Amino acid sequence: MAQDSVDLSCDYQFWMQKLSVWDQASTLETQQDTCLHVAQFQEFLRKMYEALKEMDSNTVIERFPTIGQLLAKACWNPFILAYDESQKILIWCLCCLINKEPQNSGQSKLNSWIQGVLSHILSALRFDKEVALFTQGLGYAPIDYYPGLLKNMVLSLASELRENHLNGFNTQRRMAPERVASLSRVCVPLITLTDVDPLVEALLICHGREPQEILQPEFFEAVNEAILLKKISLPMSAVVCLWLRHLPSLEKAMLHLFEKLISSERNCLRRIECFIKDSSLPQAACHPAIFRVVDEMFRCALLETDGALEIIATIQVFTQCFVEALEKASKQLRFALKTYFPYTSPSLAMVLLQDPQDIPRGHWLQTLKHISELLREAVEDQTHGSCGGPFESWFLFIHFGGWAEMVAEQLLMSAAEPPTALLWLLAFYYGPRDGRQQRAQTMVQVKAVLGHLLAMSRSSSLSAQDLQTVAGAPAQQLIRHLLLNFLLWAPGGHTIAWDVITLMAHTAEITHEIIGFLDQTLYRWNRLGIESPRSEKLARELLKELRTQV
Amino acid sequence: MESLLQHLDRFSELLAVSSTTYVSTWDPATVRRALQWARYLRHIHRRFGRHGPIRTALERRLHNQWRQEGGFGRGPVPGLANFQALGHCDVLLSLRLLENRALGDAARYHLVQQLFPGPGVRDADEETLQESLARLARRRSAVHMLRFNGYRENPNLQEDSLMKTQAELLLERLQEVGKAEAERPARFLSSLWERLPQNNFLKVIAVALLQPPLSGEGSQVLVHWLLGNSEVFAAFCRALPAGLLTLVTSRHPALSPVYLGLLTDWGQRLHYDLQKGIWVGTESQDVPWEELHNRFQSLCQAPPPLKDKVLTALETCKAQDGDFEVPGLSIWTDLLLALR
Amino acid sequence: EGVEPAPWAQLEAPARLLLQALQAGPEGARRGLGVLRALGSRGWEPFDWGRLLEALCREEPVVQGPDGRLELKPLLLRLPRICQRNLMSLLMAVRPSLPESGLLSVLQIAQQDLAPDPDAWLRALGELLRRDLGVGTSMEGASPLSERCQRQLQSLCRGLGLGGRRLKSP
Amino acid sequence: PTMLPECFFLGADHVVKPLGIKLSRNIHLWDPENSVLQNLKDVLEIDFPARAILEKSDFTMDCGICYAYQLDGTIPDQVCDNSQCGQPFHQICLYEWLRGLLTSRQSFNIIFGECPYCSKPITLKM
Ligand SMILES: [Zn+2]
Ligand SMILES: [Zn+2]
Repeated sequence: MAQDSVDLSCDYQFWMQKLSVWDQASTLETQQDTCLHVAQFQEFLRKMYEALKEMDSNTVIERFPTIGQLLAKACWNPFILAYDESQKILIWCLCCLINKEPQNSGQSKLNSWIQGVLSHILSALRFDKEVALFTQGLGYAPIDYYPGLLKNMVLSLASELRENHLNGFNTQRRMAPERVASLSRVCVPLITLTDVDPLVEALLICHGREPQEILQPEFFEAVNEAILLKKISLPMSAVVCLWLRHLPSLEKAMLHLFEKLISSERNCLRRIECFIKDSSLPQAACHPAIFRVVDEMFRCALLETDGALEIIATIQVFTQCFVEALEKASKQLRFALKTYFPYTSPSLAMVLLQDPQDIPRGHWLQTLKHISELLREAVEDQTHGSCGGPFESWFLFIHFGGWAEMVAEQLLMSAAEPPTALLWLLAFYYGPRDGRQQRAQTMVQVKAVLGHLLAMSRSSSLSAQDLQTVAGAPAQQLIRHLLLNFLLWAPGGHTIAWDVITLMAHTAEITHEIIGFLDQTLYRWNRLGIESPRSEKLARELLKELRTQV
Repeated sequence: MESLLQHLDRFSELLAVSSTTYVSTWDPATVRRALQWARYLRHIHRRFGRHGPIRTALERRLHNQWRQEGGFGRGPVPGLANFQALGHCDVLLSLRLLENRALGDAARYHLVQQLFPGPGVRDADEETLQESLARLARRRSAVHMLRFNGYRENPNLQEDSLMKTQAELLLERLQEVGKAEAERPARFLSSLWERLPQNNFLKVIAVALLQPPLSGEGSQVLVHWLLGNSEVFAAFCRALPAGLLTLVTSRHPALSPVYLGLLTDWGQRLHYDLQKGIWVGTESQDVPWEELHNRFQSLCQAPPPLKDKVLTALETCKAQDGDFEVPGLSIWTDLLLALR
Repeated sequence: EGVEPAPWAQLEAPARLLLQALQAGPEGARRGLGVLRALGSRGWEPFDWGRLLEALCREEPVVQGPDGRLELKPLLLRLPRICQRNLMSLLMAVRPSLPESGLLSVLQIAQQDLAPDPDAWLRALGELLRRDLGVGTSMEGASPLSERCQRQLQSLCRGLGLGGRRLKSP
Repeated sequence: PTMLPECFFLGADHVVKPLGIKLSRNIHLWDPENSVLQNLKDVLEIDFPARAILEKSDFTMDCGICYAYQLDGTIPDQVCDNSQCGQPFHQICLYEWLRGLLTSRQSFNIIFGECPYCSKPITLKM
């Protein structure tokens, strides 16, 4: 509550000096620059509409000088008039500048000119003469055939493009590259007007035989934006071609995942899974190129955070959609996993692909004990003819959710004489790049903590300070997460979980971290169908109440 | 059911007088009454619009109203064109009342605020009048922009958008009058032919004979119309390009022997000069050797059920005019030769 | 007036058939694999790929840019841009069984040094093919992605409380 | 080599499902001190056929463009008039293919031009 006039009064002169440049957008440059600035033009028009709406017309002369010329320039420009609600807003602006009882000559002239310009948007025959004459002859209003006219205009151009497409290197009429670029420029502003969407999908499939791209990326980015905000729903073949010809669109869309796990829906993995399955990523990641690009952005995020549980979770989900999409659309002719997963043994992947839905609850300890063996072979015996290093075999181990998480929950079940292999496995997960020295230290710390915890479980339901003792470094997240597993698993929990939660919630980061832990765990159980309903309800309750505290 | 008659005819009166320049007395009351009547009609379109005798009864009322008016004498009024124009009758009225210059000031203010309430009702399940006008304006721009950026006049008129479209407009309007059976379609088409631009019209009919059937009654009416009027068919066959009329023939064997008749008689009214080794006509309006060659050219590069026909019509006109085996002599010898 | 021959006109039948195939939208890639199994089947079992990877560098002139500019283009930037991306995807998958000498002639082109409007993908598949050979770690920050990507992504994961793992080894 | 490969099965969804389950259950009993066959036989708990048919083993009876049986109802129908190719195709795939070639010419409902695999005259009647 300060400026009100000033920023808009500056941007006014900017836009009026810009509209005069464009001037009915009959040329290439006027169109491309209109295509860009239109949206900010729309927001300008929102602020402008608020200002003109709250106040009244013919009375005030605030920006009334050349508002008329702005709205003329606007409306006779059709790329303006085509955008979401810019028309609707221009209508509203004009309805603000109308007068009920015009008093001086000027007000009546104004209002007539206002009806004129509305009639020019809506109901003007700026179209081929013979069709006007013929229709007027048949006694039709534009209103009652425009739709079918448009529909026929589109199906024509879409057909044309499909024959351009099929006549690849044939002595026959080659649709003019200029004209294809022309159409593409016109797809942008009315992408969310349903009577083009066949045209679009024809443009994206029908690439043709050029070394050069023909389409201008303002096309690709208009389309990308509209896919992600769900204003378009093409078929999936459309959007694999989109990705596979404009890299910054496929960046722009895997980054629009990242906003979803960061801001909106932190640890609502149902919501994240549903966004990934509705986005077409899985099916488009069946093409090995797009898999490799996507997992590069995943790798860049694994490093910015040093192994953030929230990105680990999104990988686990995404990979599960991808793996189900591979299986599905890979009968004949599929690319071999050293193609998607090139920087590891294909051996290791082929183990880690086998899901725990298809193995019994009892034989999972065996599976993990096999994984520990082959990972230790790859990491400790880091010789020629292998993975490049330990980090790579870890970034693989992430891409399987299930296996990395289940280790703690299986250690508690075998806490009496813990297997050394599991201690290796878990230590590796919470810490790569340590030296054998540091892994053995971590393992024996966890072994002592297993002793204390098994004593505490075989005892009655005890305090929270006894756990705070062992809680009191490089191995903290390991112990925290293992401890929470203990709370949820043992029936000695459901009583003293809150009692440890309150203390362990030093910061908000710990709170969010454990919440992510618990969401991952619920998603994991409800998938794998393994449950004690106590633990399920307890996790839900705790998660519900702690998401309010933050 | 009979309740709807007095409602719809009254609204049809108001719609026709929407365009008319008497507007001094009209007010918010007239406007609000109009739009709520139109909502009632649009609501019926939704409720009991399909599979009803009331449906067919309203179309009887429409067509008999649209034929007592005709498009002749008192007003060439478009009118609401069909039962689907029920679904956007409000829109017609509203668009036309903007176009009405005589619209009084305060009525226009109440009007425009009743049509364009604002984003105060942004949340609506029902496609309201503001959103309806939206989609229109968008499409209108949409069609300008495509026409002027990537539209091309297809050679093969049958596959042009506009010819295809205008054809299918005509065929809706013919099917209505066919079922109505009040006047013969012959009368309608003859009057069309006289009233509007002929060059456009012919091309369209042409394109209409080729669209596959949609509900071939349409094509079966127009062929009988054309055989009924030879004189228009003389300008039809003269005005178009060759391939169009050729695929016309392989579709309708009923036009073949008359069309070959037309040129057969156009061939015979030339004369060959020895100075320029070329057939030519006497008058300015006599078809060239090249346009005639063209048309028979196309008819030969066609299906077998026309090839034999054209071949034998030329052989029988060769024998008739001396069975010479040299040029200078028979237009028809010239052709047969020119083909190899 | 506007007849053009296909730029693989003058090639050995099987590679002609491979490259004809990869033309075919995003199912180009698999088609390609299918193509090779259905050439292992036929009389000339071996694919002398370095016949093709020579062929992929071999230049000819084109005249584009202003109405007057002679340029020399290799094959790789001449045949259809969808064949480019589908090719490199097929090479990833077949990397082991290629001679390195010919293969690095491709990547030289691919890296797309000192060109305006480069093939975003091809550049990227350079980087992705070099990481898979093990000669072009390159000692840059040389990742497939844009600076814009990598920047925005560091800028957003900055809004997440970093994990206690140790993955960087200073 | 002797170590575990990336592997998977083609055939009947009802026949293959049990083998996949059994494989996922015995896959920890892979051993790189045996042979590949001596691991596969006792992991999948089976013996193999040593050429159950050596003559009519399989001829790939797929499109040879798209390499699918069942493209939208359509079957591998259109073939080569050649003893050395014989390769089936689809109506759709072969039309899209031949339209594109410079060697192709189209009569009324006929397309003449070269079989993709062997470059011999092949005819397509739509
Ligand atoms: Zn096929
Ligand atoms: Zn063949």
